[PDB]
Amino acid sequence: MKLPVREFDAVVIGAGGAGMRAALQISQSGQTCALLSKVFPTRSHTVSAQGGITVALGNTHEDNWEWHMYDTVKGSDYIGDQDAIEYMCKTGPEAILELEHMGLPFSRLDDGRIYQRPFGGQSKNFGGEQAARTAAAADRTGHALLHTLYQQNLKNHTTIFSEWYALDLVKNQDGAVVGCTALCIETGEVVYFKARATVLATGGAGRIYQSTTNAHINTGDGVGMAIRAGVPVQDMEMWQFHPTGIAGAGVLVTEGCRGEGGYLLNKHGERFMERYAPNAKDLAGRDVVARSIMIEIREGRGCDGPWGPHAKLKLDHLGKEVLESRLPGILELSRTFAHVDPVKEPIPVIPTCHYMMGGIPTKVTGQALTVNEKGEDVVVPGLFAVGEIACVSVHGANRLGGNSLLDLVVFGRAAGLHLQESIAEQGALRDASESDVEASLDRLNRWNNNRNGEDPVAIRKALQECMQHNFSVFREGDAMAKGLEQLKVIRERLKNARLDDTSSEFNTQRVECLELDNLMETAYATAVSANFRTESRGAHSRFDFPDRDDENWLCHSLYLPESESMTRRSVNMEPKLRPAFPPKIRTY
Amino acid sequence: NGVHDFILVRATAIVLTLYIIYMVGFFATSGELTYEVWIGFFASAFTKVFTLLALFSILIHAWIGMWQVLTDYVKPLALRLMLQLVIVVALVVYVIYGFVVVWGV
Amino acid sequence: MRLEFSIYRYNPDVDDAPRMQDYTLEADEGRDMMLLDALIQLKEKDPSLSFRRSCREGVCGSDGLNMNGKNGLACITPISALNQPGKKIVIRPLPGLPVIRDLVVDMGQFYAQYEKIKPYLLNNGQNPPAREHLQMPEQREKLDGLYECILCACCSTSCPSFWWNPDKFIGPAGLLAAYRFLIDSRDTETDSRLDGLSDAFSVFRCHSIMNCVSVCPKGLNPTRAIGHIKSMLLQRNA
Amino acid sequence: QRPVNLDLQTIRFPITAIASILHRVSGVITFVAVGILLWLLGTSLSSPEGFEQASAIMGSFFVKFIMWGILTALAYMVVVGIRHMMMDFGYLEETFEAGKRSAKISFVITVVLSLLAGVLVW
Ligand SMILES: *Cc1cc2c(cc1C)nc1c(=O)[nH]c(=O)nc-1n2C[C@H](O)[C@H](O)[C@H](O)COP(=O)(O)OP(=O)(O)OC[C@H]1O[C@@H](n2cnc3c(N)ncnc32)[C@H](O)[C@@H]1O
Ligand code: HEM
Ligand SMILES: CC1=C(C(=O)Nc2ccccc2)SCCO1
Ligand SMILES: O=C([O-])[C@H](O)C=C([O-])O
Ligand code: SF4
Ligand code: F3S
Ligand code: FES
Ligand code: NA
Repeated sequence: MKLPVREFDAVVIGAGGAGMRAALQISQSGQTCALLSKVFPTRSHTVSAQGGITVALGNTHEDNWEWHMYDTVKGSDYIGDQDAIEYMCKTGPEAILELEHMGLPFSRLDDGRIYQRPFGGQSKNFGGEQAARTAAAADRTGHALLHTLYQQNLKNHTTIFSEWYALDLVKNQDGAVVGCTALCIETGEVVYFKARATVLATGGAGRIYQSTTNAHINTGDGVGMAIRAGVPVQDMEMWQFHPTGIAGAGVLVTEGCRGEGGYLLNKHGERFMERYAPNAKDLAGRDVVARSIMIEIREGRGCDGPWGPHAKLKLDHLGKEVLESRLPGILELSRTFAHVDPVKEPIPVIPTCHYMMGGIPTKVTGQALTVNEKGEDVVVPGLFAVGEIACVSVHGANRLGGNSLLDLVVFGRAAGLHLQESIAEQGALRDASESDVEASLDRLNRWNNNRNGEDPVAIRKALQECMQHNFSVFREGDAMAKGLEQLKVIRERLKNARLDDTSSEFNTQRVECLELDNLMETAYATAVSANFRTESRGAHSRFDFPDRDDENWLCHSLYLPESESMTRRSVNMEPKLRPAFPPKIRTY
Repeated sequence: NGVHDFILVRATAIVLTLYIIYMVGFFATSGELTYEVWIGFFASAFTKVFTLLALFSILIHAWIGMWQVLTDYVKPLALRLMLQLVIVVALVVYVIYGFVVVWGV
Repeated sequence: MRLEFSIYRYNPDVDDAPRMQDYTLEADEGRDMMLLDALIQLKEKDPSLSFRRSCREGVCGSDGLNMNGKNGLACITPISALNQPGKKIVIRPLPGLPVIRDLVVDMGQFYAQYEKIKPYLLNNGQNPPAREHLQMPEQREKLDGLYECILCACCSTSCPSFWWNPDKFIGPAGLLAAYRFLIDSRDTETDSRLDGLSDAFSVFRCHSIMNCVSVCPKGLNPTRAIGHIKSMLLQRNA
Repeated sequence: QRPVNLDLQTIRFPITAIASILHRVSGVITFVAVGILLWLLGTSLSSPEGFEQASAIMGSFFVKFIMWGILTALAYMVVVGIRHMMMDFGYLEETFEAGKRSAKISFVITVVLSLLAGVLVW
C-alpha cells in the first residue's frame, strides 16, 4: 500500500441531514463509522432549508399518514414508488418526534405542540380541503435540524473527518464497492477509507445550472462518483424548479410565504394561480406553479425592473407580527438580495433550479441498485445512498415541499437501522488490490499533471449556460438534442482542463476542479435522460411531447454509464398497508 | 472560583465608593488646609477605621483585578508568579504601612 | 468602476511569513456586488486564492472575514459598504485563530469551546411526554436570539478575552450556546451545567467589551446571554 | 508553526472596547497610585514639618500633573466601575446601543470630574 488505509465498518460521505442521521444510527447500532464532509458539517446545504418538514403529526388538525401518502403519490405524478412513499409517510411522525426529543427547537402552538403550517400539495381526505402539515422552526427549519443533528453527533462522539474531499469509489475485482479515496483539504494528504459499507449522502447538484437556490458546494459529487464506478443513476431529467427564488439572485424564499397566506401576482394584479390551479391555488404542486409563472412571463404579463422578469409575491397583508414571527428569514433574504421590504412591498420572484429528484437508485434499506444484462435489479454490494443523492424514489417527477427533510431523516435512519442486515446479506467483500485503489486516483492525477490545458472557469460557465437554456422549466426536442451535442464538446474540453494551483495546503482550486468533473457527469446524465423521456410528467415538460404517457412512460428512466445509454425501471405500485393509488389525471 | 472573585470585586467597590465620597466630602468642604485641621481629620476614630477598611478593600479589589490582568498577558509561569508575589506584597505593605501611619496620629 | 483590494496571503510551503497582495477588479458602475462575488472573481484571475464559502446567503457561516478592520460575512457585505475613494478594501482572516492558508483559519479552538459547554439537549427521561415535549410559546420565545447562531466565529474572534485565553474562556458564541441550553425548558441539567461554569475563566473572562454584539451577522447578542448566565451563577453559588 | 492575525492596528475597535481597555489601564495606574498617595499621606502626618514638606511637594507643577493624572484615572475607575455594576444589577440594558451610549456618558462624567480634580490641585 502507497496510500494510508483507514478502516471502518461504515464510511458516510456527506454530513447534511441524511448523512448525520445515518452516522448517528450506524454508530448507535454498534458499528464504527467515519463521517466525511467536504465542509464543516453545519455548513451543508441542509442549513439553508427554510419552510420545514412535512409530516402527519396531527397537531394543527387531525391528520392521517395515508392522506400524506396520497398527496405525495399524486405530487410525484405517479412515478414515485408507492411502497417507499408508504414507508416514509407512515414512519415520518415517529422519526420527527424523535428529532424534537433531540432538542430541535420547533415553533409551537398555544397548547405546546409542534407548529405546522400549510404548504404546497397538502390535502385532507385524499385530495380534499387544504391541510397544514409542515412542521417548522420559523423559516429556519433546515438550520435548526442540521445544528441539532450535529449536536447529537457531538454527544455521541461520532468520528468526523471534516473538510475531507471524497474523490472516487474504490471497487474490488468482484465489482463490490469497498470504500473511497479522499483528499484532506487542509494538508493535501490522500487516503483510502476502507469500509464494508460506503454511504453516499453527498446531496444535490443545482450548480449545473446558471441560477440555483443551492449552495456553491452542491456539485453532484455523488452522481459523478457513481457514474465513474459504473453505477447507474435514475430519473435525472426530473429537476425541480422552485417557484420562488428571488429574481436576479437565485436565493430561495420559502413556500412558507404562500403557506402563511401570501400569493403570486402578475403585472396586472391578477392572482393567476386561481386560473391555473382553481382548487389548490398558490399551494399547487411546484412543477405547476413554476410553469404557470413562466407562462405569465412568456406571454408578457410578467413584471420587470432591476431584478429582470419576475412575478410578485405579495406578503404585506399578513402584517409585521406574523412576518417577523413566522418568516423572519425571508424578511432578511429579501431585504439583502432584492432590496425589498416584504412588510411593505411584494418580493420579485422567479422559478429557480432547486432540487434533484433523480439520483442513485436505492431500496428502503439504503442499498444502491444497478441492473444486469437482463434488466433485473441487482444490489451493488458495499454501496448505499441516502438523501438528495438517492432516488428511492419517494418524490417521482415532482417533490412536495417539506418532503425532503423528512426523507433525509427517515431514510438516513433506515440505512442505519438496516446496516447490519445489509452487510450480512452482501457477505464478505474481498480486498481492494493496490491497482483498484490507484484507479480511484486517475482523475486527481490528471488534474495534478495538467498545467497548459483549458481554463476550467470557461468550461463551467459553458456547462451552466447550456443547462439553463436547454434543460430548464420548458424543453423542446431540437434544443435538447443540440444541448446534448454541446455538452459532448464541453465534456471533451474538460479532459484537457488545467489546474493552475499546484499547492497542498488548503488548495480550494484543486477541489473546485474536481467538483467540475462532477458537474459535467451530472449535467451529461440529465441531458441524455431528458432527451430520452418522450412525454411530459411532473417537472419534465416538453412541447414536442406535451402529454403524460402512462402506456409507455409509467416508469423510471435509468442512465447506464458503461454504455452511456438509457433504459427503464418499474415504478412500485404495491404498498403493504393500503391499496395502491392508481394513476389518474393530475390537476391542482 | 469565578463567582467569589466577581462578588468580592463589587463588594469592595461599594465600600471604596463610600470611602471616596467621605474623603472627597472632606476635601470639598474643609476650606483652608492647615496642619491642625488635617491632623484633626485623621485623628478621628471614624477616619482611622474607614481608612484601614479601605486599605483592606483595596487589597482584595486590586489583587483580583491585577490577577486578571496577569492571567491575560503574562503566560510564562515563573514570571507571572513572581509578579504576583510583588503585587501581593505591595498590597499587604499598603495595609501594614496604613496601620503604622494611623497608629502614629 | 475600478475596485482595489489588499488581501492577506499565506502559503506555508512558499511564504516565510504572511503578506498583503494588491488586487484590482473592474466592476459594473450601476450594480452593487457582495464581497464574496468579488472574491470569486479574483480567484478566476488568481486561482491560488483560498477562502471558504458555500451558501452565499448569510446562513452557513463559512466566510467570516475581517473586512476593513471589522468582522463579518463576505456573502452579505456589499462592496458599497466597504468601498472608499483612494483607499483599498482590506481583507484579512478572522483575528486570533491560526491561519491555515490565505483567508482560511483553523476553527479548532472555536469548536472545542462549543463542545466544552455540552451543546446538546440533556433530559433525564423522567416524566416523559406522550409525543413531543410540550413547550408553550412563552417558553419557546426564550430560545429566540440564541438558536439562530451559525457558528461563523465572527464574535469570538473579535473578543480580546478570547484572544488571550481561547482554551479557557468559552467566548461569546459558546456562551450564547450554553445559555440556549440553560433556558430550554426541555433541558433538565441546568444545575450541573452551571456547576461546570463556575471557574474564573469559562464565563467570567467576559468584561462587557461588546465587540461580540457589534459584529454578529445575525444580530444576536452574546453579551446579554452572558449576563444571564452570570445571574444564574450568582443565584446558584452566592 | 502557524501565523496568526493579531495585528491590533488592522482591527476596528468600537467605543465600548475603548471604554473597556481604558478601564483596565485605569486599574493598573490606580494600583500604583495608592502607594504614591500613601507615601504622601505618611509624610504629611508625621510632623508639622512633614506637612509643610508635603505642601511643598504638592506645590511643584510636575507633581500637580501627576496628581491630576492619578485623580483622573481614579475617577475613571469609579465612573466606569459604576456603569459596569449598573449592568450587573440590571439598571442598564446590555444592547449595543445602550453600551455605546453609557460609555459616552461615562467619558463625559469622567472629564467633568477630571476638571474638578484640576481645580482641587491647582
Ligand atoms: C437548497 C434548498 C433546499 C431546501 C430548502 C431550502 C433551500 C435553499 N428548504 C427545504 C425545506 O424547507 N423542506 C424540505 O423538505 N426540503 C428543503 N430543501 C431541500 C433539502 O434541503 C435538501 O434536499 C437536503 O438538505 C439535502 O440534504 P442531504 O443530507 O441529502 O445533503 P446536503 O445537506 O446538501 O449535504 C451534502 C453533504 O455531502 C457532503 N459532500 C458533498 N460532496 C462531497 C465530497 N465529494 N466529499 C465529501 N463530502 C461531500 C457535503 O459536505 C455535505 O456535508
Ligand atoms: C481604590 C483603588 C482601586 C484600585 C487600585 C482598583 C483596581 C482595579 C483593577 C486592577 C481592576 C481590574 C479591571 C480590568 O482589568 O478590566 C478593577 C476593576 C473594577 N473596579 Fe476597581 N479599583 C479601585 C477602586 C474602585 C472603586 C472605588 C470602584 C467603584 C465604582 C471600582 C469599581 C470596579 C469594578 C466594578 C471593576 C470590575 C469591572 C469588570 O468586571 O470588568 N474600583 N479595579
Ligand atoms: C481582556 C480585557 C481587556 C482587553 O485586553 N481589551 C483590549 C485589549 C487589546 C485591544 C483591545 C481591547 S480590557 C477589559 C478587561 O479585559
Ligand atoms: O420552500 C421551502 O421552504 C423549501 O424549498 C422546502 C422544500 O421542501 O424544498
Ligand atoms: S453569535 Fe453571531 S457572530 Fe457569533 S458565531 Fe453565532 S452567528 Fe456568528
Ligand atoms: S464576549 Fe468578549 S467581546 Fe463580548 S461582551 Fe464579553 S468580553
Ligand atoms: S457563504 Fe454561507 S454565510 Fe457567507
Ligand atoms: Na434525489
